[PDB]
Amino acid sequence: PGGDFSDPVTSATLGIVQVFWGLDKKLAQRKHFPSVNWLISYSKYMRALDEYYDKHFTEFVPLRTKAKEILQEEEDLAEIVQLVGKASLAETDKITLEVAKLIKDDFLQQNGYTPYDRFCPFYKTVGMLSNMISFYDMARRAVETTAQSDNKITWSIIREHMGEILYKLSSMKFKDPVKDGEAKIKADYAQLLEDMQNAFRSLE
Amino acid sequence: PGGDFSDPVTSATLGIVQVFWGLDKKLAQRKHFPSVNWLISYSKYMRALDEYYDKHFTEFVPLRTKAKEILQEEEDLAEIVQLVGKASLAETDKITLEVAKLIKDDFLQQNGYTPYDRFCPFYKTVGMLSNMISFYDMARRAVETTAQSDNKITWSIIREHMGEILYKLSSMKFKDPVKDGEAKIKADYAQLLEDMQNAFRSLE
Amino acid sequence: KDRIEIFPSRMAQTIMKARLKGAQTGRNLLKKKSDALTLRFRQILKKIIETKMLMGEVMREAAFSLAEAKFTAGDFSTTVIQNVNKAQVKIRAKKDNVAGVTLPVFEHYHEGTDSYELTGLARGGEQLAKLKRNYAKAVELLVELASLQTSFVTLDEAIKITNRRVNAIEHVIIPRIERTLAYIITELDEREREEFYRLKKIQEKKKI
Amino acid sequence: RGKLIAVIGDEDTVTGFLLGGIGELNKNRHPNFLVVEKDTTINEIEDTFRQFLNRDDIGIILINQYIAEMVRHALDAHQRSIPAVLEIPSKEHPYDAAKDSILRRAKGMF
Repeated sequence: PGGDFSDPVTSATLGIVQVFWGLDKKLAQRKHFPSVNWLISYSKYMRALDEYYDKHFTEFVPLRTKAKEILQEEEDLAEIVQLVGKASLAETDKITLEVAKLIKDDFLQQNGYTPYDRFCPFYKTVGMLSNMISFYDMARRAVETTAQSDNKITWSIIREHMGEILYKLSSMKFKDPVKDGEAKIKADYAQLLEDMQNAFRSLE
Repeated sequence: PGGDFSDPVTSATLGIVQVFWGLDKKLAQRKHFPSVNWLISYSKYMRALDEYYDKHFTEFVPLRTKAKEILQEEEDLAEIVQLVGKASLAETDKITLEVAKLIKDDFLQQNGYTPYDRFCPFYKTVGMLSNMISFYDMARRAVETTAQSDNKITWSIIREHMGEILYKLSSMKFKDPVKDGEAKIKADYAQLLEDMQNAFRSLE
Repeated sequence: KDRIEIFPSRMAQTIMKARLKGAQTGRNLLKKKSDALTLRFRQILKKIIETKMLMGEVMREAAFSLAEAKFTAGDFSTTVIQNVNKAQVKIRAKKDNVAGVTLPVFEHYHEGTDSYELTGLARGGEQLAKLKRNYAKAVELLVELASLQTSFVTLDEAIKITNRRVNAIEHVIIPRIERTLAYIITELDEREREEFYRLKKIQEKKKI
Repeated sequence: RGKLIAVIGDEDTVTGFLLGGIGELNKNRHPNFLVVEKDTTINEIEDTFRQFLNRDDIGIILINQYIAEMVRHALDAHQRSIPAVLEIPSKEHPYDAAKDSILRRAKGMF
């Protein structure tokens, strides 16, 4: 009654269930469908399913762990950027904040009525997460190498370098898998990874 | 319940007990035992015991009152300096802060598991307190006289010339009555007072 | 975010009221520092324009003194420009604790190696000496202006950071604490009323 | 003590301030000032200004008003208090408060 999760019924419910999906009214004010909080939710069943997810994929655990780490570090940095005013930022900090913004706007958001995300199977999820995590890794490695030696790469530089690739990355979600073939989208995302690799080689 | 005054029982017993001995939770976390607040506590037996301590000692009352004043001024300056990062610590503020910090460290905490701390009589307490008020008085007098006249004396020259006096003053705490008689320890207190006098004369 | 995370209770009411009082005292103390800083800013800018006008006219004094030194001597320019070995004027950097923040300043130094002597330029040493005096006075006033200008430039960012801190304090934390206290008072009321009603129902049941 | 005022000026102002005592040859045997004549380029002047800025042993600099105008963007690209930079007028360019980087920092204070 009112979102207060300390009310008696939710308190009795949280002790018995195994998976819990806390939801946030602020996100729903943003129309951030689905308005899940992704920070107080949890699920005790991960350990029992890691075996399955390895017997089919074997390439998900790093993705999940890095996603949790980046989101957690963004949340920690939220206070520091709120008070400071977005000035006292090392380049890695800006990188993680902005990649967190991209993942939140892209992977986390999803419309529940438009034909192209009425449904989304697992493989596309894996593809998108792999794309975004790989981009994070390459961006930070390039910035580290250019930071230690000389000409520290600012985030504005990579932004102006590959804004088009960022735009393609975000617009990845327009697929409607029902019509298009799975391998077609897999090759599409491989092509975007090729684009990112080419850009990072040219900057290299 | 909860370590505060909210409960009716603690309120009621507080309202009829003559002497309250409030114990700090934070000082209990600091392990400077005994963990007495020294600020939320009181006792309605000062005035009666004034007559007693005049008839026998003639010295305890002003020393004790000054001890409270200096400790409290340290508390207030602590409440002030939190924001400016101690940048605005003037010379007199520095003397007060250091004097009360010494009072905290050497003469407001005992080790019940050692021979030199399991019990301090009245006269021993009075001697140590007299010595504290003594060096405070002389230091304040010196700095004031020199600031008014010429060649202001700051705490740096004070630490430089009389490090031995201050070390001896901290080491009064270890004048073990268990292994030494009253005569030795009292003569030690008097001789350290005279050493402080001589050193201040030298720095004058 | 909008509510400091704690379980409501009476003790909690005490701690939150204390934290609000601490924030208020911090805000007032910051306001006092901002007052001092803007006073320093205003007093620095008070007569920088005046002293700069004095600078301009004194420079013009030295300028037409040079114009008259172009008369008796002649082509001294290259003779002087070649004779360059050591300086007789130096910067002795000092400090100026204008406020809680310290800003560096400067001092005019006569190092000691005297100004050189050119007695051969067709025997015009007097004009050169008065020109020396003119430019010496000018350089004194200029080092004063440099000290002032350094203090101004640093004190600007000092004021900016102080103002940002007080603003962030007055427009973030205080409303948050106040809303938390409102919620706490409401919860305490709820909890007491539940007990009131249930006690009433016991009372009524006991009538039978 | 250790820091020396440096002058970037035309010939007359340079002679004037060498005459007032300002002037040294360091261990590297170079002048701590620059001469400005009619025939100079803004680019090498800017590189020499950067030579001044980066060198630690200056503190305060003294540049004419039109000479400081000639290098205005590069002059204002620097914002640090310890390398103080001060503007002065000249014989044909009296002092102008409307043209000054620091007084431009004091925006709206007129």
